[PDB]
Amino acid sequence: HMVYPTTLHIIGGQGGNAFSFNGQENAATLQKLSVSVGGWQVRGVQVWLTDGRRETFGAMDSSAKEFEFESGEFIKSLSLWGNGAGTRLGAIKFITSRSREFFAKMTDWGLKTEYKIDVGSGICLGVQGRGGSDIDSMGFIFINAIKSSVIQDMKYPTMHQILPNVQMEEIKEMEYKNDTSIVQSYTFESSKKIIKKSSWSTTNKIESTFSLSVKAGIPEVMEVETGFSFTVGSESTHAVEESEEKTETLTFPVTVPTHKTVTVVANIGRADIDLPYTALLRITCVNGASLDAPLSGIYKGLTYTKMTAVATES
Amino acid sequence: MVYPTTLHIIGGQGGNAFSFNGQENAATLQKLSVSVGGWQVRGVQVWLTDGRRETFGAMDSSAKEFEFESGEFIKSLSLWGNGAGTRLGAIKFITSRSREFFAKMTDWGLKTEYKIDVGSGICLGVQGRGGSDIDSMGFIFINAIKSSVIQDMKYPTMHQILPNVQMEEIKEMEYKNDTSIVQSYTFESSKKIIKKSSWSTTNKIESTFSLSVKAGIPEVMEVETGFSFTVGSESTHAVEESEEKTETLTFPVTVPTHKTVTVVANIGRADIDLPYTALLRITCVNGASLDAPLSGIYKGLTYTKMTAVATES
Ligand SMILES: [Cl-]
Ligand SMILES: [Cl-]
Ligand SMILES: [Cl-]
Ligand SMILES: [Cl-]
Repeated sequence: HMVYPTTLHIIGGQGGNAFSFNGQENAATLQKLSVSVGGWQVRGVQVWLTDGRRETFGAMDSSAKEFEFESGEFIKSLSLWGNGAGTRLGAIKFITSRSREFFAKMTDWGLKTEYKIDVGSGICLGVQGRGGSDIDSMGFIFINAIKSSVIQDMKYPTMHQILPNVQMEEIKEMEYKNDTSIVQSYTFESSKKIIKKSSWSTTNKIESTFSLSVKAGIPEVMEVETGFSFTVGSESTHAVEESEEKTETLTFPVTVPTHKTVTVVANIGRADIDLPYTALLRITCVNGASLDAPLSGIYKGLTYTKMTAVATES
Repeated sequence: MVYPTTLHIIGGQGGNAFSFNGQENAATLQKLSVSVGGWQVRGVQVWLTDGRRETFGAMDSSAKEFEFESGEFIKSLSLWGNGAGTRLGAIKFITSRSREFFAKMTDWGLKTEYKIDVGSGICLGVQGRGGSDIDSMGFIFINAIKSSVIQDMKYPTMHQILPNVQMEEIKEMEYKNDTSIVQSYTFESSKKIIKKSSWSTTNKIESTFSLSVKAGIPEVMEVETGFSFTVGSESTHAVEESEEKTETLTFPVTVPTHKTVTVVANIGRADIDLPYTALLRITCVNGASLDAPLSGIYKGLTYTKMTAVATES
């Protein structure tokens, strides 16, 4: 018993030359459809995907009726009609997740048997069928009902060759003046609110179409003896665009020699991070089949080091 | 013994005591204006983030002011006596964004600069003594902060208002059985949903502190009467949070001979708008703490699980 990540039910005749306009390999999906109608057939379709690809099948006159999907709008239901003879595609009807309707039909011959299509998830990867002068046959490729959409195998392939730009900023300054002849001891304390940020760029509307999560560690900064290095922290699950608020702290004892002053300044390092990334988008269906698409882009991040301090005697 | 605030008052012995402090509601210093004479600080006017405003001593045309930006705190502060040590003589501070404010006496020698421990740099107000002039003053600071957590979350009107669950359709399919025996099919559906939670805050606590909320979310729950609100499992949240997920439905469809069953997948969506009360707790690095009661509105968006109506023709 085999299961599949996509579903395709083609309708019409046996004529024409095979065509396939599929955004499967990069998770590109149907953005816009334009349909031209003849007397006894669908004459042509123009189809746009979310990655910019645009293709025409059959032929397009100016009876052309269009529909552009909104971001996050999917297909609730779809019906295809043959032309009655069983030799052409006769009509296309769909209704979206937002109740918007699109209907393109034969002008001359009336419609006959209506095939109601299982749309799976309603997320369409494009179309497949046969065409020449007309659309002999066509179906819509759908991803079956989705269980999860996770970006994983996260890599920062240039991180190992780049140094962090860490800018220091002062947080607090305090002075202790010992004008006695007994050593003194105080406790210094300081805190700072910080907001860390992580963004993975996405394309082809995958952020609005799929509920994305990212299983990965994020770029952090490590202070070593020589300077600063990039590492990647513990793996966890993230939104594609995320921020984390936190309070950093620092405390230590300060010993103040007899007849001396010590001045303490607390600082933190802040790094804007801009790095290319590679990962894979795995879409896993309810049925257990899956779809992988390689991803490439830019990680933008904001991070901080731990707080430090300089104590100087005067 | 340890305290959640630190206060060091500089100046003379004279005048009447004042304390102008946002501790009880975690309101902080928004703005300060200071008037100076020849041998003293003449007056201060202070505004907190909850709209309170008060003046001590006397204000005149000499006055110079400083208004804090959101998220700006104090990095360093010095105060000087007047060098007779009868009055406050000067105030100086530098912020977390390196803006400076200095106001002093016009004559006279400033003598010993007292460099002040500003704790966390988050100022709750001022305290000192004043008559005609500012005899003495200090700034009240929260000591260094370890955490800032909103807890004991309650929704008091929750049991008294009924959810408004609007239903949406997700998927329709038709199963026609033109055969002489019963047929069985699998129907599957999925939908991306965005859940949202939002606890209102005031007095800039959201930009001064890094807030987290330890609490359950209002959710919708099913009974025979229909739908009521309930509070979910407890976890840690940001004040303003969204959670993306994919809801799914799978069930078998049985179609009698020469019958059609039409299956519509739906989901229920509820906007929530409820009053809340809670406690802001600020815990210091030193182990002390500061509690402030909170009130506001919780806004939310939640979803029921997916369901399906199967209708026999
Ligand atoms: Cl299909
Ligand atoms: Cl100290
Ligand atoms: Cl007095
Ligand atoms: Cl914030």
